Amino acid sequence: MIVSMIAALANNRVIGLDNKMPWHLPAELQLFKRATLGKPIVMGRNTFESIGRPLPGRLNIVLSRQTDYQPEGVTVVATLEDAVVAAGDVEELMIIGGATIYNQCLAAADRLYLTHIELTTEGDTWFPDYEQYNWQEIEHESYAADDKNPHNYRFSLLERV
Ligand SMILES: NC(=O)C1=CN([C@@H]2O[C@H](COP(=O)(O)OP(=O)(O)OC[C@H]3O[C@@H](n4cnc5c(N)ncnc54)[C@H](OP(=O)(O)O)[C@@H]3O)[C@@H](O)[C@H]2O)C=CC1
Ligand SMILES: CN(Cc1cnc2nc(N)nc(N)c2n1)c1ccc(C(=O)N[C@@H](CCC(=O)O)C(=O)O)cc1
Repeated sequence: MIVSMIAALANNRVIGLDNKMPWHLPAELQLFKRATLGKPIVMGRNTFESIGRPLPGRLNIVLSRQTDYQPEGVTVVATLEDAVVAAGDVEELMIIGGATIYNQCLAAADRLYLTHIELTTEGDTWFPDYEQYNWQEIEHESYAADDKNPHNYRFSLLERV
């Protein structure tokens, strides 16, 4: 099983503000969907609340230590190890956030699916400093701003070296 993390970063690795993402960029969610459909997705409790529903076409695994926390349509696990057990023998597990989960799983990640957005915005959550490790890019895509998406963004799939 490949352990992958997927995130969208504005400048200075900002990923979140006030439990939402501080930009309007609907097409980027389509990128997220293409990259995660058919795979188990593992997330922290705040990220689940931010999404607001189980996502279709994916096994939704949510981390919480709250013993009575049990949203419909997701599997709640109390440890990372248990998340990995729920994911089963699949090709690739996708960690979809948020900061605390990214922090705990970075050292173990085989791939990062990063979208970089050309935007300086204030944050209260940041992606980890992945650049402390070595990576090679194995896929990439560029997306210039258009009438529905006001910022340039690009995709980079990194593999740990
Ligand atoms: N730009 C992007 O790509 C993304 C941005 N985001 C943003 O990230 C932010 C959310 O990140 P953050 O606040 O760090 O929260 P998370 O989504 O990482 O949720 C953290 C919660 O998960 C639970 N938890 C964490 N680690 C463990 C563990 N090892 N075992 C069991 N439970 C655990 C705890 O919940 P409990 O207290 O219930 O135990 C904890 O408070 C939001 O602003 C969101 O919009 C999120 C995803 C993608
Ligand atoms: C807040 N959030 C988390 C989120 C958003 N963008 C990301 N973007 C990247 N690149 N990586 C992430 N981990 C990521 N996570 C959300 C919110 C909504 C939907 C959502 O409704 N997505 C639909 C597609 C969009 C839609 O249905 O309107 C899907 O099927 O994946 C997903 C993630």
